[PDB]
Amino acid sequence: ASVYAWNRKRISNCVADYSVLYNSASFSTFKCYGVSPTKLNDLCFTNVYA
Amino acid sequence: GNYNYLYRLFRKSNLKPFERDISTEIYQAGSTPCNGVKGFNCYFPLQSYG
Repeated sequence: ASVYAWNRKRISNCVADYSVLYNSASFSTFKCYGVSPTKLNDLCFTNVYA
Repeated sequence: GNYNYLYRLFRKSNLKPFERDISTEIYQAGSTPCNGVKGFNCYFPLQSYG
């Protein structure tokens, strides 16, 4: 989508494998501002907005 | 900008009490090994206050 109409996907009621997303080398920027990238597979959240 | 004061942003493990780490070895922040060379998910551990 465009940036004025960014698509919001609600991630909920599922188990999320952030290690596959983090170990991918195609991403040129992986910056977190409230959590740690290596502790995403350990913590639990109510829902994720993408 | 006074950039002479630095803190250890990245380390593999927590320190002991009264433990000092001055080792300027590279950190592996991803699955890819760094081999002492900066790159993708390879960051210097010491970053300066702005």
